[PDB]
Amino acid sequence: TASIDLQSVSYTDLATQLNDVSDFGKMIILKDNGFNRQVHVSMDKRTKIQLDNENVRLFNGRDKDSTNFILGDEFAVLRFYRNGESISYIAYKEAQMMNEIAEFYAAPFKKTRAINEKEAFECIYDGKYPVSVKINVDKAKKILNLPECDYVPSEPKTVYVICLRENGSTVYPNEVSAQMQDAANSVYAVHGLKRYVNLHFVLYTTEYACPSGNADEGLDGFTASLKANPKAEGYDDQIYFLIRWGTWDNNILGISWLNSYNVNTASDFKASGMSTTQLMYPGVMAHELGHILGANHADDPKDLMYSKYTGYLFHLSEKNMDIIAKNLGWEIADGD
Amino acid sequence: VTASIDLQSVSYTDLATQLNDVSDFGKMIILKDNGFNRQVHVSMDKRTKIQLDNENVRLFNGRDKDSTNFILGDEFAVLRFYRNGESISYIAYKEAQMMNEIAEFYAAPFKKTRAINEKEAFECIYDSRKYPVSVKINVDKAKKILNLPECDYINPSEPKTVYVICLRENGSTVYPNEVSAQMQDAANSVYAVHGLKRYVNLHFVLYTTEYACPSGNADEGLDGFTASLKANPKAEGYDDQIYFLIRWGTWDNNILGISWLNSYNVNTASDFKASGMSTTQLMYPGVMAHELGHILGANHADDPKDLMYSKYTGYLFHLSEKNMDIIAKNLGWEIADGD
Ligand SMILES: C[C@@H]1CCc2cc(F)cc3c(=O)c(C(=O)O)cn1c23
Ligand SMILES: C[C@@H]1CCc2cc(F)cc3c(=O)c(C(=O)O)cn1c23
Ligand SMILES: C[C@@H]1CCc2cc(F)cc3c(=O)c(C(=O)O)cn1c23
Ligand SMILES: C[C@@H]1CCc2cc(F)cc3c(=O)c(C(=O)O)cn1c23
Ligand code: PRO
Ligand code: PRO
Ligand code: PRO
Ligand code: PRO
Ligand SMILES: [Cl-]
Ligand SMILES: [Cl-]
Ligand SMILES: [Zn+2]
Repeated sequence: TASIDLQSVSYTDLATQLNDVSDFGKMIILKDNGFNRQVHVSMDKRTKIQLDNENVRLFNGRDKDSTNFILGDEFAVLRFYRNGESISYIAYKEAQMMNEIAEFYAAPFKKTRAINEKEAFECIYDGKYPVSVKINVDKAKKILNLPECDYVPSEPKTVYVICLRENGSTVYPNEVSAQMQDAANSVYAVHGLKRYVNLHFVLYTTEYACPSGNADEGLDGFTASLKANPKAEGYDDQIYFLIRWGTWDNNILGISWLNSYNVNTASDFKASGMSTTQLMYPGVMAHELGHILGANHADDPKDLMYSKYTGYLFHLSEKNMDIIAKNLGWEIADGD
Repeated sequence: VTASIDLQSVSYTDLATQLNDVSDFGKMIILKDNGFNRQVHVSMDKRTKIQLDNENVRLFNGRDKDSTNFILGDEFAVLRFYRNGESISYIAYKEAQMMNEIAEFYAAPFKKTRAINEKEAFECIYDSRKYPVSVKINVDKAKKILNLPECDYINPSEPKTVYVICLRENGSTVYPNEVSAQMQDAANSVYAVHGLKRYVNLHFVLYTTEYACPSGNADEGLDGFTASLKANPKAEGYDDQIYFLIRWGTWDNNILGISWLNSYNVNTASDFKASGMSTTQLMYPGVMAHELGHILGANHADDPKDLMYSKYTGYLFHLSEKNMDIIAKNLGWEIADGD
């Protein structure tokens, strides 16, 4: 009976429905031009997120629903798939911020003028100012013709993922949260790893900025900045990401220290990386987190760890899944 | 190695980073101050939900022997604990402008009446390494320093979700730390009785209403409020929930609140009958809990330490077995179910 109308979905519509999701879950109907999708929504109790101390909650549908939600005080996201394409509904609470976000996402499409712009990008009203935006990331990338971007314990162990907003960079909370949600879900999807780890993401600003466009030099400087940062004292065994909106030289989406995190030996800020957070490249943080957990490049073009950027968000390599799970305390005898 | 909160410099960031680290299994946190120490086992309150104008507010509990509660929103944090029978709150707002405004708001009643030991009742807390990072208020000591007038009252497999819809009266200003403290105390007064968390989970929401009491009279004010709910198009389909009109202040004759007695039953709730009005000011904790008590059928108790005592006392729990049975039965409980 509860429902979300995709022709007029606002922050208030998403917040009132998601805030009613109790421990037992709730059925919510997604309604789109007379066609409906019933989703069983549950609170994500494994991942915690703060962005500059602002609490962000995640929600999951069933496996067959391929639907996830994000909810903060300032914004809400609905993300699902249609013909394998990623579709996001992004809604900001404040009128000024929603207007700014709608202009930010509309601007690239105004440079070009595609006849099918509505299916890739659309401002949603309900009607002078928009209440949300709809973006089909797969369709948007083909219209914009962007450059080709390249690359058992009784309680689970809490692992912090400390994300640091690069000096001078602007990141958008819906985009950063989507990267974090996809990264955490890429780990829990492997060998029942929610039994071993619960990921806690935090976002702060750092004084560090990459000294050039080079990703390799940038990561050397970032890891060195962590060792000299007085705020990071006592946290050398956590996972770190330098984040920005943009990419590095040669359209590199991110970079990280391979096989640098193990639950028993983590130290000296070794488990560090850098990642873009822009909406058009989902799964970059997930790919770099996989690399930090020991995953190598995979040969399946549908693998999250494929050498080229693909848009796929899950580990498919059995060798990588075993390496990642073993680094988080799992053993074959434990099962899935 | 044990996590700790230094009450001589406690800020919003200190409280948020500690409370955001509380997982499903709980966490030990040491509360420290000059001549004071308390180890508390903190847990997330998974029974109560709160939105204030759609802003999510989370509650945290200590063990019964810890006598400690917390509140955490994106904009503010509260630590409240009892020490030598006195309620002490540490209130910290995230934004510097809002923290400065809140510190001035709480300091203003004291500046008029300069008492010798004002520090034990009210104190602006500053960072150790200048604007305040939090305020400390001992309500019991504050009442003895201030010349306040005597405010009183008029002489299942899954729990059921019950919404408590609080409406900010037109022309009133309420503070989020104050409203949340009233809601937390009200919900905890219910769960403390007959294991009622098995039957009900309270979900508080706060919106603004166009309604304003036509006079200072509480009886007339409640008549108008219940009538405004029946005429409110936003309330259509929600006549079986619980409602409160809230303000900062009090009504005529220093009346703290008012409500329709025995107006909520999980099986027959309807026509906006389960409605009341409540002050939310910090100096009168438990007013919403007392009015929610009346709506659930609790009568005046004779013990001066009961939440339901006819006069305002500051106590936050039902002690009357007769009232506890009436309240629990109205929420679906039976004696055979046990506690
Ligand atoms: C989830 C839905 C919309 C938001 C909402 C706000 C509120 F104050 C009360 C209710 C509410 O009472 C409800 C229900 O059917 O029990 C459903 N919702 C509510
Ligand atoms: C103390 C907290 C966790 C560790 C940490 C690592 C780091 F590199 C930067 C920060 C950091 O910047 C921060 C802050 O409040 O701004 C808090 N932490 C940091
Ligand atoms: C709860 C405490 C202070 C806040 C905090 C921020 C953060 F980014 C990382 C940690 C953190 O890693 C930690 C720990 O010991 O595991 C404790 N805290 C952290
Ligand atoms: C729809 C939601 C729950 C029911 C409700 C009762 C009421 F008396 C006032 C409001 C109400 O004012 C409101 C809002 O968004 O402003 C939402 N709800 C209300
Ligand atoms: O979510 C809402 O209700 C408003 C409408 C536009 C921006 N935010
Ligand atoms: O909580 C904090 O970190 C800051 C300090 C004063 C205002 N808020
Ligand atoms: O305080 C009361 O009301 C109950 C009645 C008997 C003694 N205790
Ligand atoms: O009045 C009551 O019910 C509690 C229990 C016995 C005495 N006081
Ligand atoms: Cl104290
Ligand atoms: Cl103890
Ligand atoms: Zn009374």
